Amino acid sequence: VILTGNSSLCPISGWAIYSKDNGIRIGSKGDVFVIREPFISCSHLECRTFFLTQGALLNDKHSNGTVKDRSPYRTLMSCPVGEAPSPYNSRFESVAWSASACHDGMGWLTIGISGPDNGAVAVLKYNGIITDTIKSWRNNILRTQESECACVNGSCFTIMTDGPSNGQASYKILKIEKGKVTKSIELNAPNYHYEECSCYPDTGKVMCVCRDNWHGSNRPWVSFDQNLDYQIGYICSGVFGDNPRPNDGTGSCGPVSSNGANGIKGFSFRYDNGVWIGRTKSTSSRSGFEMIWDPNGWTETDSSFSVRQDIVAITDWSGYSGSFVQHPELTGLDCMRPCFWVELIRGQPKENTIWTSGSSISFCGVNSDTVGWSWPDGAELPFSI
Amino acid sequence: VILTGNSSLCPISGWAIYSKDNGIRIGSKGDVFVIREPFISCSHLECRTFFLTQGALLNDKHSNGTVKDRSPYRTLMSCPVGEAPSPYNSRFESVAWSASACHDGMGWLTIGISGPDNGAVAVLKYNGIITDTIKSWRNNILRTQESECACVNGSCFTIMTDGPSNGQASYKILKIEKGKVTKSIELNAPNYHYEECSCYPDTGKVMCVCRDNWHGSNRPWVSFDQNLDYQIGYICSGVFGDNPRPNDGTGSCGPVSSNGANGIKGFSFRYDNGVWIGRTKSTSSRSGFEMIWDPNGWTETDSSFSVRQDIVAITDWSGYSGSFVQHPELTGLDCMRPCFWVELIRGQPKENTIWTSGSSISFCGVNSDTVGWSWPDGAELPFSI
Amino acid sequence: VILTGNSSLCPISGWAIYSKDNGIRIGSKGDVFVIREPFISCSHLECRTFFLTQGALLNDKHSNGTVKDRSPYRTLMSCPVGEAPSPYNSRFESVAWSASACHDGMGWLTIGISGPDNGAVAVLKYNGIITDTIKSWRNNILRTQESECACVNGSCFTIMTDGPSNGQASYKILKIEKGKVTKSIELNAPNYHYEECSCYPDTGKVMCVCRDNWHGSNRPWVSFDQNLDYQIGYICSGVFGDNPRPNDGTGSCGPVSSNGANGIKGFSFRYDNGVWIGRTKSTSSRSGFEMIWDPNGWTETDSSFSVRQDIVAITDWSGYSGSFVQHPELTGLDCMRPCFWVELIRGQPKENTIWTSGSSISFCGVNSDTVGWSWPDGAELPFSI
Amino acid sequence: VILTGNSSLCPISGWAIYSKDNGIRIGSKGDVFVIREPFISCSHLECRTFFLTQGALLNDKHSNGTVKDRSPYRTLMSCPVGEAPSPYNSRFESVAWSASACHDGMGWLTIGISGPDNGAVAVLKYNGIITDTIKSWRNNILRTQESECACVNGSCFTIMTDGPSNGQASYKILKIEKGKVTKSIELNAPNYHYEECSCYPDTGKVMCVCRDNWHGSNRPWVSFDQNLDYQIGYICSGVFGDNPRPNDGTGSCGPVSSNGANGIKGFSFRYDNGVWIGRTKSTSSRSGFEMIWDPNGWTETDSSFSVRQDIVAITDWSGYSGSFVQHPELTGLDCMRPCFWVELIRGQPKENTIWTSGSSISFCGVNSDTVGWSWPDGAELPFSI
Ligand SMILES: *[C@@H]1O[C@H](CO)[C@@H](O[C@@H]2O[C@H](CO)[C@@H](O[C@H]3O[C@H](CO)[C@@H](O)[C@H](O[C@H]4O[C@H](CO)[C@@H](O)[C@H](O)[C@@H]4O)[C@@H]3O)[C@H](O)[C@H]2NC(C)=O)[C@H](O)[C@H]1NC(C)=O
Ligand SMILES: *[C@@H]1O[C@H](CO)[C@@H](O[C@@H]2O[C@H](CO)[C@@H](O[C@H]3O[C@H](CO)[C@@H](O)[C@H](O[C@H]4O[C@H](CO)[C@@H](O)[C@H](O)[C@@H]4O)[C@@H]3O)[C@H](O)[C@H]2NC(C)=O)[C@H](O)[C@H]1NC(C)=O
Ligand SMILES: *[C@@H]1O[C@H](CO)[C@@H](O)[C@H](O)[C@H]1NC(C)=O
Ligand SMILES: *[C@@H]1O[C@H](CO)[C@@H](O)[C@H](O)[C@H]1NC(C)=O
Ligand SMILES: [Ca+2]
Ligand SMILES: [Ca+2]
Ligand SMILES: [Ca+2]
Ligand SMILES: [Ca+2]
Ligand SMILES: [Ca+2]
Ligand SMILES: [Ca+2]
Ligand SMILES: [Ca+2]
Ligand SMILES: [Ca+2]
Ligand SMILES: [Ca+2]
Repeated sequence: VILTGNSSLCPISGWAIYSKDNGIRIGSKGDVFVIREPFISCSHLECRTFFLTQGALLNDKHSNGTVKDRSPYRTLMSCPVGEAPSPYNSRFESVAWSASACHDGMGWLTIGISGPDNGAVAVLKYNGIITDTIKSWRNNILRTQESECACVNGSCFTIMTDGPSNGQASYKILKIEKGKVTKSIELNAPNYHYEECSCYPDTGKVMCVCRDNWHGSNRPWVSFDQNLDYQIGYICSGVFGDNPRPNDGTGSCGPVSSNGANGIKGFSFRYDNGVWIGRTKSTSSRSGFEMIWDPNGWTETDSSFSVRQDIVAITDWSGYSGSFVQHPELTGLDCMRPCFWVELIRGQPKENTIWTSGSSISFCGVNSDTVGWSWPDGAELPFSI
Repeated sequence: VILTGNSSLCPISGWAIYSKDNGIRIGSKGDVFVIREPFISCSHLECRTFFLTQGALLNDKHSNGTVKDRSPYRTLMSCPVGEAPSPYNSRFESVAWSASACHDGMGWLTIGISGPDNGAVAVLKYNGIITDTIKSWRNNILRTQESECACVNGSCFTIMTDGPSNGQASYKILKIEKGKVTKSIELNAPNYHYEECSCYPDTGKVMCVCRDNWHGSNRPWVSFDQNLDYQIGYICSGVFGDNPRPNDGTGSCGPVSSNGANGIKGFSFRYDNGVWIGRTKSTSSRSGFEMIWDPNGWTETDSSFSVRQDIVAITDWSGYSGSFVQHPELTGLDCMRPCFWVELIRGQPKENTIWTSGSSISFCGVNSDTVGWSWPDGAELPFSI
Repeated sequence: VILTGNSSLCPISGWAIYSKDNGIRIGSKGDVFVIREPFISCSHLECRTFFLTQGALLNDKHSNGTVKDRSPYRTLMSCPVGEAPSPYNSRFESVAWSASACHDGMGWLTIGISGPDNGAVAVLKYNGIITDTIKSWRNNILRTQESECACVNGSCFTIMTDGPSNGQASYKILKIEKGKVTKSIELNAPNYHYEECSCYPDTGKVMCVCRDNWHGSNRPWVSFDQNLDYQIGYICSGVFGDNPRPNDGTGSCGPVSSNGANGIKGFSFRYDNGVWIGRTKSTSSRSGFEMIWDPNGWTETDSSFSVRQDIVAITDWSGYSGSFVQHPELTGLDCMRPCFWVELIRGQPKENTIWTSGSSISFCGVNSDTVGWSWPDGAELPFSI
Repeated sequence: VILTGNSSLCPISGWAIYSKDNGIRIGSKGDVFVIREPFISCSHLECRTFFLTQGALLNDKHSNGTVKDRSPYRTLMSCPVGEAPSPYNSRFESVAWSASACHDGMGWLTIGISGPDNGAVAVLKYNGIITDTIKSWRNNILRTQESECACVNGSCFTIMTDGPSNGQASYKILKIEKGKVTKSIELNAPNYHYEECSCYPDTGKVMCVCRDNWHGSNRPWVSFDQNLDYQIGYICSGVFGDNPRPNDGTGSCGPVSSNGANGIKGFSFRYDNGVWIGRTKSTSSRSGFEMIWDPNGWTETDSSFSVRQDIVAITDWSGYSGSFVQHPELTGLDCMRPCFWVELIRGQPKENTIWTSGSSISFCGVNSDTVGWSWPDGAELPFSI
């Protein structure tokens, strides 16, 4: 079965909780990896949590977070959804300090980038076998989504960036077939900035909503078809999606400069001219999380919206978030089901531990009754080491 | 295979021991979850122990019981029968502080309720994919069986309660097909109280034996067909089934008010006008466990009975108990085999630890020789943390 | 595939090492069960180590060996051959303080005996489902092989004893089909004593070599066909097989009274009128292990033998041992392959620890070059707890 | 599927990183074996890391290295590629202090040598069942590759050595079919020394590149067809491959005596008259690792080469290395893909711990962009015990 990716997003009214791994609470006693970016992705049969570890465990000296983000120890691993990430239940995927993965209906594509800042190489694997490599073309931290790539009709698609994180960089869409890059195109996107894209399939095409780290407090997006014919823009809503950001106000269909530098990985789902935005509750801190339905927020610049669903209270830490979908081949539905995950970051810099790790929660969009609450990390810091 | 559920309960003379997990003894050293309600449910292929954890391990500070029962950390997980519940051998099922699960012959249905007390939502999954949600209709702690739902002819059935635990509440039967609620009905049950139902299939219908927490020291029951045409009553026997309860005496076919407030999850099996009652040995404490065959105990109020089989000595702690069955599709038999599990609760409030957990034992009904004994938890408390 | 069991034992010249689990060395740090009787048994696809645990781990207070042997905590579990027995890699089989198991080509038969000394019940399971029970018929510690039962042509066979361990008892052969006892017969064996039988299939029949705990320092045997037509005797060799025993000398075809009380589980393989005897090296202590080929030792009473192969040095602890076979269905050979396991007992009474546990080694008989050595337990006692 | 082994080595330009297990970093906290020789071998379906352990974990007294290398505790185990080797994720293979393994397309062959120095025996298993044994013919430490054997057209091939490690010894090629030795031949190799061969299939034949521990600082090789018709030589390049070795200079097609005694397990791949050499960066210490393409280095003695790719910095410890391939049956390619693993040795004798262990990295040859870097072990020594 190759996933067709021809269905449109399911009608939904809210988000039902799908998983919670309690990774950090468990790792207080058990043998649990220090991780970041616990992104979920699914096949036609099952869903997995992928994550990066520095190959060190919680409550151990090697968790010391003074290690560079881009270290030769960092690996992409995966485990079943909702389980603490341990060396006893986790599969090895790739050596990587930046990553993506996705399933085409027949096999897993994993992308793991390692190597030096001035010449990083993405290693592509299909079913665990190396199938291609892509080397840095600007010699400045080649990097990718940190969430699932999107697959449509036997090809999978991702976005890579190379260049400054605080100025204009270079952005490419990649089309990958059975692990081999068969087409790419560079975005002609002066004055845009794309990092950490959350990309999903929709009606035979792909939509990516990303992080502008340079000068936008709204999120950039890029959409494209199977030929890589693309469109670009920013989400117009004055309900700003990045962190940090200003208070809600008048939005822009280009980058909103106020509080624009820096950011956080996030996602949104487009429905017609409306948008579901996932975002932190705080405008300044990685605290809280909420889903907002703004029925004209993709294309209109007002700050009005119609629904807010609480996910994590502003008094609790949140973190990266990303989209994942469940295809009809998996669910039996006739539409593409949107879901998202949230990383709940504990430790440095906000808290007095030697380490930084995340646990995770995830939700799927449903057209049935839901409720807002807070499902935070719950660990009591610090630990013993 | 869909399980037909048309067979009648097997003839039995007693109970043979099926499993014992020694979870707490093992958790003295190993990495074992703090758990409650270790209920068993089976498919046509295998049996699993489902349970709720606070996402915390024994011998760790996060096991501190002062965590509310209905926390955002609580999850429904499952592991193979008879194994200590560890993060290294347990599958994640649902985020949940009250739960049920059962298999229809084709896939697992799990029901996990989380959210706030005033608006809890049951997330239903079939084969791990969200298929439906049910929101609180009385805004007062929507809650369910804490043991296996019952499946007959491709539909599965459960009971949910919403409302006070110390007065009249609202009780609904749900009919669920491939994880979708296809029918429900509210019980017209003034003066009844239903919590924590133990429900099993028998001859194409379902029988549930429950807990009256309001004003009954005998157990309420509800039985229904596939259309949800129901009957209700209380077990008539003067061999009282709840805990606490009075000394055995004259029963009632309605709620027995003496020592009626409070209670414990339990079960019973009806055979004609007779009943197999599982109950604690103490009338005041959650201590001991025994099976009693009262050949007229379903419909008659005398305190006479004919067989007692010891399961746990009165000098050892017991706890919740529930029914599970093994269908002909699993066993090759021509009848529905009754089994039960018992939770052996250690820690608070009866013991001086920061935590409360249970281990489990289980037994199956056989028409061959058996013996009474005591198979208690066996852990020596307190632990280190 | 049902195993035919019609082949005769393979011609062999010696024993090649098959496994070593290093369980106790590993359990110095890892989470490893305290176990006894690590017996191996195989299907047509794989081999497993079965074992009894008190549901406690090494380096923990619950390993305190003052617990009765026959406790309600004892369980029969299994794990893959050669792996340390941990709660993370072990399957639960049965609640049991005496056990046997074997595979008929279609499913696993497990037999676990629990309950009180005066009324123990063996629970039989086939594919994990209870299929029969057998209750004590002399009310005096019903007990069985502690090694694999033997299967021939769709039936499996075992020996149970009930009665004194220091005088005449009662011995029965059981024939079991898909987990159900279909025939049994009591041995007419005045002045014999049978415990802890090691039974293997050979040419459509079964041979058991056992432990006389009453008054024999040679080993009793019983052989029988599928109808339970049986023969009994003792191994005639003056190379005495039990522990304790006298120095080698003139044997007897009945029980050898010198040093006859007490014993150890062991095994031997009959070839024509000759015998391979596995035995401790010490006549008085459970120390060392060796395989002896005595070409007339089944029926002749001299103390001459022709081959000795060292297995464990006399300076290292040994313990229980038993036979297992690999059938043609597994191996592809045209003969029945004999193997054996040895339990290497550490701790009490010989050593200053609170616990007693065994690790294991195993060997298979080959007709190719082999070597004698010592493969002892290797743990450094005591541990920390 | 039997692997044909008829394809030729893939064209490559460099090495892409395939795995890194961080075993020692993880073992600082988790339950991880002390291991050596973590060699990779693949089937038509998956790849595994095989290794030898002393049956002891990191951070435990049993890791005390003073245990002889050739102990009765040493076992060959395997785990998935890239996972820390733990008792909870590792399969038992053989009792062994020297080993090989490889898959023929239908099943795993493992070879494990144990026993005394004067009479060691190789136990061969196919699909885990003993199929043959080979006893020492010179009575002086029978020993084998410590990396994967090579399979071609349903036969698998290995090299064993028996005799001195510091003078002339005896070297045999074995041809093994379904775990049975069907042919062997002794190398007529006066003045050669072969240990620890790294052997791979190429165009229906096998090439082995080995370690001369007697008097060669270049590497000996032996190649042979399916009939065991062989050729022998040494790698001619003045880019010397062993450790220790002299500075690069004029090579020889026979053993280079300068710094020739001692050595390290390593590998090289022949392409026409050229060679990819993997070697330590230091000439005196087991430090660093690099791949060197010398386009005439198989047959010509100059010290010129054309490509160097860094793998481990000279400031970090390396260790043994070996070849493994991925056959077309696994990859879908039309050529035989070369890969290699490196063992990163920590502890004694270079570091102040009681133990010695390695972690691993591995790379596969690709004809696409790659990059040099350093991917060292990363553990901070000493540990607690
Ligand atoms: C398991 O959970 C239990 C419930 O949370 C814990 O019990 C609680 O422990 C805390 C200690 O932090 C205690 O807090 C208050 O104790 C005093 C009230 O009786 C009060 O004087 C304290 O106030 C002082 O200290 C705090 C610092 O935390 C300052 O903010 C104040 O300014 C002041 O200096 C404090 O508020 C709780 O009373 C107690 N709760 C209950 C319900 O008993 C257990 O400690 C925990 N067990 C384990 C083993 O960890
Ligand atoms: C890892 O293994 C190493 C090798 O086994 C250990 O080193 C050995 O430690 C032992 C201590 O038991 C030591 O034993 C002898 O030490 C003296 C010789 O130099 C000698 O005086 C001792 O004799 C005395 O003590 C013994 C009791 O054991 C009595 O029998 C005697 O009567 C006398 O009172 C003793 O024989 C070894 O010398 C030493 N071996 C070597 C080769 O250096 C390490 O201890 C171990 N490391 C860890 C961390 O455990
Ligand atoms: C962590 O690493 C940094 C940099 O190497 C060092 O300065 C610091 O002391 C370390 N902290 C701990 C707790 O080991
Ligand atoms: C073990 O148990 C016995 C009997 O209960 C007791 O006497 C002894 O003190 C215990 N030992 C330890 C170390 O706990
Ligand atoms: Ca920004
Ligand atoms: Ca709007
Ligand atoms: Ca009550
Ligand atoms: Ca009655
Ligand atoms: Ca531990
Ligand atoms: Ca005896
Ligand atoms: Ca003789
Ligand atoms: Ca050398
Ligand atoms: Ca050259």
